[PDB]
Amino acid sequence: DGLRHIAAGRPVPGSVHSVSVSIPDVASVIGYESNDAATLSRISWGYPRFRPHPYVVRVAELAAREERGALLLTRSARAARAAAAYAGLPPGAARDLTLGGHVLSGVRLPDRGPGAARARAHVMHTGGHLSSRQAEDVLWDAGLIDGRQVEETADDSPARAVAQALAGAYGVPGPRYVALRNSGMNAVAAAVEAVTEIQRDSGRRHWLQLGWIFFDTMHLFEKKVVNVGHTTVPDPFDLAEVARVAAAHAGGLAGIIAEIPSNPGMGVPDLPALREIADRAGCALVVDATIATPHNVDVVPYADVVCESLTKYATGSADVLAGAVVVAPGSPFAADLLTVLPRYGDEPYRRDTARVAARIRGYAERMVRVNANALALAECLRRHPDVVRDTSWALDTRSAANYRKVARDSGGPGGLLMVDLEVPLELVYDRLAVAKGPSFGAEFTMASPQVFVAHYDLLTTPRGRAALRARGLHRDMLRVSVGTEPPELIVETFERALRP
Ligand SMILES: Cc1ncc(COP(=O)(O)O)c(/C=C/C(=O)C(=O)O)c1O
Ligand SMILES: [Mg+2]
Repeated sequence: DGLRHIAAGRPVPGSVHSVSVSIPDVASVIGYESNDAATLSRISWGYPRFRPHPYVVRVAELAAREERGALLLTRSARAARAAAAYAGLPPGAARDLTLGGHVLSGVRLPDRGPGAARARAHVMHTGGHLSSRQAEDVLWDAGLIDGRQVEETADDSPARAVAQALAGAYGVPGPRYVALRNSGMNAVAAAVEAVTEIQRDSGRRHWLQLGWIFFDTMHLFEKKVVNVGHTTVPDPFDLAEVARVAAAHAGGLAGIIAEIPSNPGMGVPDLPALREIADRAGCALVVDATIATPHNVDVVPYADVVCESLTKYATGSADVLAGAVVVAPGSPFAADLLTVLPRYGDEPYRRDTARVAARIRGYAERMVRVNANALALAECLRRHPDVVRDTSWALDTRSAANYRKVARDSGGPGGLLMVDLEVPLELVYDRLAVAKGPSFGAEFTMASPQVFVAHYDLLTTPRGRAALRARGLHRDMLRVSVGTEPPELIVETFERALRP
């Protein structure tokens, strides 16, 4: 059902648990990111870490009714306590409530002050939110909704099933080396917190962020959600600069965090070189391989910890959030990581895990088709030099050599292409017949106006645009996430949107 125009504001793919929404023209994107009230009434849905799901809102309203006067619901009491502490709220702000036979955890937020915004930021950047499947079960058990979303799940020991599938994909001995977390960000935060804890005793409290990477991961460090010092090395290819910054912090580096490729710039770092730097520094190397997938790259040999957002291609359904932390068995940190990791983050609600278990069965087959489609579309984009200025991806001239160092023999580039346009985004995006909106990694082709999603605030002024320019980004860019449709149909769809 891909490659069609979807009416503005419709949840995408359509399930109650949809993580995306149709935002099909730039005017609507601007209205959505600027919180224009008319746009938000027409397009009220959103990615569940960014716009609270209606069932979560309703559960929060009803749980608060039993002082009635804002309540931020979380995945766990642990997550609520962490958000309250980060926000500077009293410990009593974190509370356990009840509704429909269920225990709920959340933080009571103050009306005034910055505490409300900080608590929401903590839950958001760490992926510690209550899921829509859990809220749906609360409401259904309480008799407050008629029915539940019908969907395929694999309910027999789903966490073991998912962990075993990922152990095979990453090439680790078994599920003991794979921890499931509430979302990709919950996995990243758990990995960073675990490494930080293990490294604290030796005086290592500083992190190096390699390049510009996914915005929530950057916020974890910039906003001190993880209480560490950090330095960003803006050029992920500049290994001499990485070594210079590491030398400045010699004996003091807890870890280096990197992405392969990076979101959304698509830069591929040199993981074998980073491993040697990390070894010399005595620090851990944490790699987020979401965009490549373990079916395309073999990065466990070079990383101490690998993280993945299973929300994306691992499921291909755009309807469940989950994350994975994979511990490298040969890492010197491996034993301490397996001891310490259970203290950080939260496993997903089991019904979410059961959805992952059903959807992950087709991961390898999905990536075969996705890879072929990305290759076909990349050649198409090169053939439109009057409209497409640049395309950044794993096999471009910047990244191909580094990608080849870790690519599997059958491995392809994954599904993402970051398209830099010579024309205003409107002239391509508005007419493009794909699902347009947040997230990526579905079996239908998607596109995101990703600089608006990540950095709307910086797009709004000359100095903000100069800052984005320094990162290689500007307004008129489209992040394409290819699905599994026939390649000729994807190519034709883009040809029609690229021509005048
Ligand atoms: C590399 C990488 N690592 C971690 C995450 C967080 O996953 P979740 O916590 O499951 O949301 C993302 C998510 C990216 C988007 O949501 C998007 O860019 O549309 C990512 O690209
Ligand atoms: Mg460029």
